[PDB]
Amino acid sequence: GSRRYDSRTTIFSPEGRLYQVEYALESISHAGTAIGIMASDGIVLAAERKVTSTLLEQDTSTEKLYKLNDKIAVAVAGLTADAEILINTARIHAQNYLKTYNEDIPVEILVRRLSDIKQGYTQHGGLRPFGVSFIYAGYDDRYGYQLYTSNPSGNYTGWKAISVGANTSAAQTLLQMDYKDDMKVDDAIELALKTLSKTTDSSALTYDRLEFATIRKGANDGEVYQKIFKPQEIKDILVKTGIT
Amino acid sequence: NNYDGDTVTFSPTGRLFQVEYALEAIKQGSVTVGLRSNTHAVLVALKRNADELSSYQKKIIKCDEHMGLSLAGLAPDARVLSNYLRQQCNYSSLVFNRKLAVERAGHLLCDKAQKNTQSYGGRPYGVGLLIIGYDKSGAHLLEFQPSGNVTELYGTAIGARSQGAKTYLERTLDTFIKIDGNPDELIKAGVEAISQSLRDESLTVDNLSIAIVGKDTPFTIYDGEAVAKYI
Amino acid sequence: MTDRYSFSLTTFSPSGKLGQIDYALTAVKQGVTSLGIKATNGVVIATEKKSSSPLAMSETLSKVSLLTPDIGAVYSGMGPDYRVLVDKSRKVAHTSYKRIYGEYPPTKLLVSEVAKIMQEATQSGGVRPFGVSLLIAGHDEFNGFSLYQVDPSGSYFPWKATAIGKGSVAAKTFLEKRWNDELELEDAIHIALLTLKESVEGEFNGDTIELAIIGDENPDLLGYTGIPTDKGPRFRKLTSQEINDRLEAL
Amino acid sequence: TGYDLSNSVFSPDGRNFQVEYAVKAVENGTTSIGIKCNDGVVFAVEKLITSKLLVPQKNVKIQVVDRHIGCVYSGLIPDGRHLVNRGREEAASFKKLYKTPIPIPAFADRLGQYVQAHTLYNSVRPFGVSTIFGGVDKNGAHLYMLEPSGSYWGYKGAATGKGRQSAKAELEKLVDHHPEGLSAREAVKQAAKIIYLAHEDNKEKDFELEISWCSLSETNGLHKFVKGDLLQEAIDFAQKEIN
Amino acid sequence: SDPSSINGGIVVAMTGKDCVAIACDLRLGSQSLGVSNKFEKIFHYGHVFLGITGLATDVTTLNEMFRYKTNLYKLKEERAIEPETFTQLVSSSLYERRFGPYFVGPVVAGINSKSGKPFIAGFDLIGCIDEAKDFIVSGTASDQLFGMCESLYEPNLEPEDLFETISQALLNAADRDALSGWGAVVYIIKKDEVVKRYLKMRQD
Amino acid sequence: TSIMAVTFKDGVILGADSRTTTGAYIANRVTDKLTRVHDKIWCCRSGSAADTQAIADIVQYHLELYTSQYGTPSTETAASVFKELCYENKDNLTAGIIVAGYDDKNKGEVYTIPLGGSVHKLPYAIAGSGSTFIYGYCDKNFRENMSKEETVDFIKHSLSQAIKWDGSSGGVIRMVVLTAAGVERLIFYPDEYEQL
Amino acid sequence: GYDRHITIFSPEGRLYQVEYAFKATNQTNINSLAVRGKDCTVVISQKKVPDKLLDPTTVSYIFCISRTIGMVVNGPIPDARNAALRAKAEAAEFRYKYGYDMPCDVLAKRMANLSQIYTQRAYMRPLGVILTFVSVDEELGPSIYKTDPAGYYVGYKATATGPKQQEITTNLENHFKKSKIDHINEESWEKVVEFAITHMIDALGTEFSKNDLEVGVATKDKFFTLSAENIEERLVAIAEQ
Amino acid sequence: TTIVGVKFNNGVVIAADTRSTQGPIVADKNCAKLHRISPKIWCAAAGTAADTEAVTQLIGSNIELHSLYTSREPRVVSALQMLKQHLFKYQGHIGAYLIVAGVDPTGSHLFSIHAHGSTDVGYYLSLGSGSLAAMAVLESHWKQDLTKEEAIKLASDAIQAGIWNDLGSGSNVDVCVMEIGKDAEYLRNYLTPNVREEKQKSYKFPRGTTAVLKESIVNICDIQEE
Ligand SMILES: *[B]([O])([O])[C]([C][C]([C])[C])[N]C(=O)[C]([C]C1=[C][C]=[C][C]=[C]1)[N]C(=O)C1=[C]N=[C][C]=N1
Ligand SMILES: *[B]([O])([O])[C]([C][C]([C])[C])[N]C(=O)[C]([C]C1=[C][C]=[C][C]=[C]1)[N]C(=O)C1=[C]N=[C][C]=N1
Ligand SMILES: [Cl-]
Ligand SMILES: [Mg+2]
Ligand SMILES: [Mg+2]
Ligand SMILES: [Mg+2]
Ligand SMILES: [Mg+2]
Repeated sequence: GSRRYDSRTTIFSPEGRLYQVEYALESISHAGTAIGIMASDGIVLAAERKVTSTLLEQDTSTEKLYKLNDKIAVAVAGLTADAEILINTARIHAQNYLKTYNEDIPVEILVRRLSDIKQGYTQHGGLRPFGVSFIYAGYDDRYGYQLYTSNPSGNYTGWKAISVGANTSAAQTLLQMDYKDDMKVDDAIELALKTLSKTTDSSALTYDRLEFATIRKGANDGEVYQKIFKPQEIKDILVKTGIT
Repeated sequence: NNYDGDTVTFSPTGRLFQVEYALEAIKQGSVTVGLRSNTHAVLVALKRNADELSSYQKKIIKCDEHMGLSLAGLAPDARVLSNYLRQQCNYSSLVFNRKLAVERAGHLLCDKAQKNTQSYGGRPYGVGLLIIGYDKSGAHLLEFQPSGNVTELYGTAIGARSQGAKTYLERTLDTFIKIDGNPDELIKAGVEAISQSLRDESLTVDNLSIAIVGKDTPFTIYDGEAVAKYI
Repeated sequence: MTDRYSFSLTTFSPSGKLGQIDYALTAVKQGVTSLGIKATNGVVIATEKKSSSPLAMSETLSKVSLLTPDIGAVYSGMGPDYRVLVDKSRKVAHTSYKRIYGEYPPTKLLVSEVAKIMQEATQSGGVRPFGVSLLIAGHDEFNGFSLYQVDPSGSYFPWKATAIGKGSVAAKTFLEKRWNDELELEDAIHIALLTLKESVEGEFNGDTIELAIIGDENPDLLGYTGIPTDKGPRFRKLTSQEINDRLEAL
Repeated sequence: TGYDLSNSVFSPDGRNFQVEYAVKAVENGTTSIGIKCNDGVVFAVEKLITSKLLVPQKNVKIQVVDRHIGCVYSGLIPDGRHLVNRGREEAASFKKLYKTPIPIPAFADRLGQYVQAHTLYNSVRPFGVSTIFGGVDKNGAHLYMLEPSGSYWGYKGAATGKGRQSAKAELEKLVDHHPEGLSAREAVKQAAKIIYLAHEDNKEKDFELEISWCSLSETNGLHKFVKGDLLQEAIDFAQKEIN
Repeated sequence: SDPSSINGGIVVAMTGKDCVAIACDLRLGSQSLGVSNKFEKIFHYGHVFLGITGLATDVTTLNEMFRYKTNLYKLKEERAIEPETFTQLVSSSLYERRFGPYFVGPVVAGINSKSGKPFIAGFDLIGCIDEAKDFIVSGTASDQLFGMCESLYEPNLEPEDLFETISQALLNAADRDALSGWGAVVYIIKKDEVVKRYLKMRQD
Repeated sequence: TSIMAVTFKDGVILGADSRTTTGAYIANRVTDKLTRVHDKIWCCRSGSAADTQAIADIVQYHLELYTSQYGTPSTETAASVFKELCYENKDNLTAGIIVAGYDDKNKGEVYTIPLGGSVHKLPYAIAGSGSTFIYGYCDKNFRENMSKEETVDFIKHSLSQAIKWDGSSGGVIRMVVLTAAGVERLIFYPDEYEQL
Repeated sequence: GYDRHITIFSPEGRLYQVEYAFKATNQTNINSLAVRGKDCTVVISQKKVPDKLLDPTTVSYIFCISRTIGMVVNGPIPDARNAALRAKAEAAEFRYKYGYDMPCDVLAKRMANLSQIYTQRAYMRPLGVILTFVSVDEELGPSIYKTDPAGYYVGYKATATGPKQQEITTNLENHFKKSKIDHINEESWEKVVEFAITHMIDALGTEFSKNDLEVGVATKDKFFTLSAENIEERLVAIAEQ
Repeated sequence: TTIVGVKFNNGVVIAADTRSTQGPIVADKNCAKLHRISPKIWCAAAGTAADTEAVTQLIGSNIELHSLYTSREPRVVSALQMLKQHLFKYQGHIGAYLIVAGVDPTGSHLFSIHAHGSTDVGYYLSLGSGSLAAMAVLESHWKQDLTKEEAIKLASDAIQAGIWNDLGSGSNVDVCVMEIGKDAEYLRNYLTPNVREEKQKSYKFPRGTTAVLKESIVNICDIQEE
């Protein structure tokens, strides 16, 4: 029968690891680096695009940074198509919570839900896991500014600063060196870009290679604004910090 | 070899190895004998024990007032199949007010066993059955194999060393068929037949199991001191 | 008589590769060259009609397909996979959009739906990925003109211009030199014909080339008059004669 | 290699080896035949007497479908019964909807499509029987033979099982020597002879002859078993021809 | 018993010169018993305004439903939904409950941000669209509102005149209905400013 | 409605009035109640217009698929498919159908299927509201093995009376002749049949 | 090497089960040919009855799908009949739902879409057949559309299928290179059948008796197969000129 | 409602009034009852308004997909078949009464369809509350071999009969002409015989007439930067 052709995606190795999760993580390690840095007055999301071509229409392009609601955004590392399936599920979960309680979804609850979906693919159903790692940047009135990451295992953890994708070992050492707790958004912007600039496999870091975003409680009259940076705005912040 | 992993695979010579392995479970099972005349039909079964502290595994199951079987192989599979026979006998009674024909009972078992040999996931039944009965066309004896093959016979035997009892019946054919209106002499011939399949062990009081059905005789099982008469 | 393939046939290998997606991309590489170029006032998509026999009527086989009145698609790779994707793309434009909002979907969202269907073939039980890469050109009121590529993985990228299939590496280099942000539609059609001539071996004419545009509204092609807001389809497939005219000024 | 381990897999030849292995089970089975006559059909089969303990005339192999179709088969006997059970359901639903009894060609395709369906998936095994069947309908007599692949054709004469080559040779003589046709009573006699001649391939164990027939004149177009005097007349004719 | 007149209430919308107005009463009752005098019936999703009369549980449910749908629309489309598109979404959503409908009388009002064109529309409970040039009425005093609008209205009114007309249409219609009144709100909507005014009316 | 089918020597003839009513308003005065389910198997429809069309459409589908697989169906087979639908959906249908067809073997055959879903093979059949008024007339004037001209006159006179007395029947008398020669459509207008 | 057992991609981007299904197509060793006239579409196929015990009237690879559509199959008969029954069902369902007769090209597309599904879904095998659909369509006129195990389909001016397809194909190609038209310029279908048989004789290099051939003809509003005597009349006319 | 369809020499014409009502109230004075199913297949609707819109849009959507699938222009009989099977399934509960007309490669066609799923063929048809007034006109003035100009005239006269004599119908006459080998021409408000007279008085109020309690700006913009 069909048993012959079953890869068995949801089993333990003799060492107690989940084969497909480990191999999905290996896939993610080749994806473009994404960095999240949390400050006292905001969060920065920086990410490197993978496909440098002069003919790629950058201003209408979105492979790394996605919006989940007005308060929460994600940076993607891995298969973009897999990530979009999960993103649309997360967008719906946020609106289901808003419809039910008439309050915006707390960041951790959204993260847990997505992480639980990923977990399900590792324990049952016989399907391959999602080859995606997320950095969640968000705000709510309980914990304020929060950074989380989730990976194909469905495990999630909270961070002050974190990287996913390529060269995370190198990136996490550099963040651990220069990060401080009293840091601000403008300083975190500079740290995020400097870290990518050193870890990048490219010859130089340019505006056409980056997606950039900030979540600030520096909107008019104590609200929270999500800014997805336009190409020209990324070019300006690269000159300002002194990388180009 | 490579073609015995499941029941859905033919070998290159057109054989179904899982069915043949299920057939092997019957040969490991304890011997049971069936035989009949024109008036009565008899089952004789050698029951097997685990050790001296244990009971002897029951070999004979009643299906209706006019029909029942003896088993050899996996007992749980005999329970499944006998329960199916009980229901089919019962359906015939409730819906048609009709005692189920023994030939038709065989046809139903055949078709039930067959479905397990052609579909993936399932396994063949690991048991052989000797069905006796008395219906509107007199006494009957059937042999069921889990390949699906069902055979109407004057006499037969299945299980370990069953070839000895089967040869005896093949010689005795002309004698025991004529034992009409005499249940005790027909049982004697069955007990003498099953004795040809014995080695080392002999027929004791809690070892032997006999059943009979006939013209004015419901299907009744004899165990214990009820079979001491025939030892 | 059971579908017992409830498990993924595309899985991660030790190196992190999804083998079936890579192999689907290899099938796309073998497929005939197709391209797309975006102008200021339009988009052009084009491909070679590789005829399997001269007895076959290549007009009946449409490699360039209308999805909505303002969106068109072309492919490289396995034609049958493309044909069923076009059927599903047309249907999903209605079911998940037009029947809800009373208007056709914008290019990016129709692309997103096609992408979703192709992603599901990359993860669902008992299926292989689609062996095609699509180029989807379209127009909508708020986004303007656009051109998207969609791969077997489900991943999609917006392009100013690109090519896929057989001679895509060479064709992409040719387009990098010629493309600018001030191109008119006629200039893009001219560049499309030049780019496509390099990858074609045999005959090069209107009967062996399939080319369509997303351009101005065509009220003559609408089929009815009396509703001012309905101005006609922006998708138009160029005729065999219309291609040959531009090949003389080539 | 590995192409023969799973049903519905094409080998590099373009063959389904599992179906070809099912044919081997059919070739292993007892001989069964079919003869088309003037106004009907005759079916016959070799039943091997494994033991004296087998009750004569009781283990009936030929099966009726509806009231007008006969079916006989060689190979795995339970697989044949499963197919006839399906045939009966197909014939019942046809008669339920359309009133008329199922035509023989219509019935032939119902079995054919069902057998062919068991070569489409790895989750099922092909049928281990070749089935000879037919009867009388509104358009006259029809004889068919259906293989494990789902392949079937119409026949003047048909044979399958271990004695098929011997039988096929004898059927070919009848076709050449009777172009105007063979009568129903003649076909019963000839069927007995052919099973007796085909028994040289299974000659170790003695056997039991079983014949059935549908004929417009002799049975009113209904399937009946050949019994008593007419059976013994056919056995005597067969016994005379071998000696 | 009749779900459309348990709670009571009204909505009216009008077009003017480069503007629209939408207005509603504030009553929520259980038949004769007045319960709340703060139950607003006009909601907004970006620049598109939706008034809903009828059964109050469905008014609340549909507000929550269209907030949900317009939020997802905006995330995917990367722009706010327009009045013409929202009208179709309301119709679709109502008709999908054809044989178990929401007992409501919705009213869409707004200005298309691209064309600048004033737009209003009304619906029955199963989603039939009435896309009027002049005005739309809804609720337990719809007969009364039709009469007021049909006499008081004239086309191309300036925002501050249109305010007076719609307010007098609502107030006088509400005073001839037992289940409407108890306060009133009027939105005056222009291309990039929206003024909201609470009206002083008789509290019986 | 007044409908009838009559077997004669060369085959069968189906006849019908042309009136559809919503209460006492005549919704359609030129209705065609004689409908083709196969080349030479036709039916007369009475009762609900929607129900009889739905049934007739399904029967035409079933017989087209029968023909693809098994060749030309018998008139009995067509009547059986009508029956199966009318009987099994008796609670939800208001359909009184007469099935008429021509084989070369069986010649002309008529089957009537009333409300219950029962089948009745007959030499001729009458049905519809207007048939009540012509039971007497049809019983007295019907003969077996009539000629084509005699059968046309028999139907014309019969439906003329059914029309005269029944308000639910009226308009033109349509007929369909089914013989070895083929399929002939006949029409008869009020000025012709009223003066009979 | 389980990428060769089910319909998944090999490293080369190939579907080996689809390729092996194409090889099953020629297992019957029968050659078919289809051409178009002015008013008609003719399809001919070799008929081989090797066994004397066979009833030759039941041995056929041409099928009447609907009144208007005919189908010839190159491939084993069980798969041929599977395809035939489905096409018949599809054609009938189309008429019921949409109120007009299913066009030849649309049925071809439908059957090709079904064939595509078997190349993408693992549990279903491809059918080892090539389906040549013929009609005189009420919109497009004389029509030949052909489907294969890959799910590919296309319209044809004329076509050929089988072991010796290339020899028949080139013979037809060379004729249409001379005449410079997409069809056989001939009024009667009888002469179009004579053309089809003549050009098969020339291409294959074999003579035919009445029992060696099998002919199908599509005209406006019907498709029918010729009897052995109707073919004999065709063979006599060829020999006499 | 009053809706009609009239066949002519080279095509078909349909017409309708523009009133929708609930009870004795006129809900809409300029209703659009001519629905486009495909470019050259249009239909006039009567009955429950939401149902007629929903049923035409659904079948129009599926007709468009069918047209793309088959590479053929849609046929009126296909729209007819799909409409009747859908309506029959819902046993009259979808209250759509339609006059379906069009041109396709087969020719010009005119059908009616009722809520329970029965269809009828004719040269002239009417439906809705004003169908008796319209059918009276059609039965008095219809002939064989009408020209385009004569058929438009007859159709609009039949709608006018409904407008004037039936309280369920009113306002304006909408027409759509579908001629063979031509684009279908939709003539919205073809006749306008019911313009309201000037009012005697202007009811524009002096500014400040209405008493206000509170004013406030409503934030319609998104959350701002900085
Ligand atoms: B006949 O009067 O039975 C006739 C037959 C039908 C096939 C046209 N029936 C009708 O006219 C029926 C009503 C009826 C009358 C007498 C007995 C039973 C039924 N009318 C309709 O079905 C109808 C009427 N208006 C619109 C749609 N359908
Ligand atoms: B006509 O009178 O048939 C017309 C046709 C429709 C397509 C505009 N019908 C209506 O106007 C119906 C009448 C009706 C009233 C009540 C129940 C069922 C039918 N009116 C509406 O559908 C209607 C009324 N008010 C608001 C919305 N829809
Ligand atoms: Cl399809
Ligand atoms: Mg009040
Ligand atoms: Mg009060
Ligand atoms: Mg009358
Ligand atoms: Mg497969």
